[PDB]
Amino acid sequence: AGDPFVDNGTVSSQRPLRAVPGRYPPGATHLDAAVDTLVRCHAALGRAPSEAEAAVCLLRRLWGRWGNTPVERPGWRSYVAVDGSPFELSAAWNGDGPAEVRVTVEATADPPTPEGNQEAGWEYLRGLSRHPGAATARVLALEDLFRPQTPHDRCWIMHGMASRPGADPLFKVYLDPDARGAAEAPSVLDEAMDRLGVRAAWQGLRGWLDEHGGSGRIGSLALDLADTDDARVKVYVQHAGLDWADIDRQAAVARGHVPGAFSAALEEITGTEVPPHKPPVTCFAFHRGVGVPTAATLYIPMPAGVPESDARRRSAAFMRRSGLDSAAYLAFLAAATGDGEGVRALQNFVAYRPAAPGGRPRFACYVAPGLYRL
Ligand SMILES: CC(C)[C@H]1C(=O)N[C@H](CO)Cc2c[nH]c3cccc(c23)N1C
Ligand SMILES: CC(C)=CCSP(=O)(O)OP(=O)(O)O
Repeated sequence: AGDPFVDNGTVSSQRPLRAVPGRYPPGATHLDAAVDTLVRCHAALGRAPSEAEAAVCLLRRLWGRWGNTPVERPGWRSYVAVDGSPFELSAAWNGDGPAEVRVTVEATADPPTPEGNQEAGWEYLRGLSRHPGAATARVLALEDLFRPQTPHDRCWIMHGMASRPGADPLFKVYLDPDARGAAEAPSVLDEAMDRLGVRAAWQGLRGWLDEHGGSGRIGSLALDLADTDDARVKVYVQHAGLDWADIDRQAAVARGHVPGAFSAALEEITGTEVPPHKPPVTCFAFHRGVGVPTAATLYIPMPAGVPESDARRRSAAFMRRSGLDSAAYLAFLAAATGDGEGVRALQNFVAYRPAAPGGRPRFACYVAPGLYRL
């Protein structure tokens, strides 16, 4: 159970995790690092300082109980960031204008154990249920599926908080399809999609995938925790063993598909010379009452056999050619990592959704803070 391409779980001789020098002071907590990084990233994107301050207050309120753990000698290697930190920074560009800043976190127990962490992860949602801008009913209605009495050793649940320019924050949750083991994943997903009122579209997607190259591995079921028409159910499909043209064709089931956009993005960033260390992932979005996915967003891994500096160059160039603010992307990477030189592979994926008629191109980055050696 758990992601076969990256690692997470209890730290030990078999899963080592060592803090890098030159980042935060020796007694610093993950929350200290996250608050500072969040502020720096808002500045790098030219966002309002008052909005940064609000984002910090929100982070402390919702996650401070769990995130105030020492950076040095960690007991758990999280899934949320590629360096194993329990938080990850992200920026999202939806057409022109200031980017959204997002932080995604995991709540760990003291001391961190599968049972304790899973408890903390769902305790987080009880805290969130008290926040007026959050709608947690849809995820709490899934707790008996995703929170077994005995979690697996690599259990995870991730929580996102989005800081939006001139707007209220948005909250998101990412659930582990393997919560009850790999064998139970299909059943868990099926039941969850039933409960969320999107069976038709989900079963439709399942059928479609099986006739266009195979489903792959379901990486997460995620929910927008809002009671608006904009809220979606999201399923992440990890495309192990599929070529770029096939990933592109698989997206045709979703509204807004632009033939060739996904495969061009993959060629321009991941390349066609060496398989990437982990496969690309498509996020299919769903809405109750719609019989097909409403959108498909591609998560593009960095190229294998290519330096990180070149991976950043390719990503920035792709952004520009898409019309988006590549200067802001590079600045954000520097702020999030302290690695302006671009020598550390701290990106998770970059994400892309092409502009459909009447819409805007979208790009997003996801970057670990580089508190730990890779
Ligand atoms: C399950 C997806 C959301 C996920 C994924 O397939 N793999 C990541 C590790 O390679 C997990 C992950 C952690 N933080 C993320 C931020 C954006 C996308 C991610 C992730 N994946 C595409
Ligand atoms: C944080 C993880 C695990 C996947 C990220 S997808 P996302 O929530 O950034 O997607 P959107 O921001 O809704 O486009």
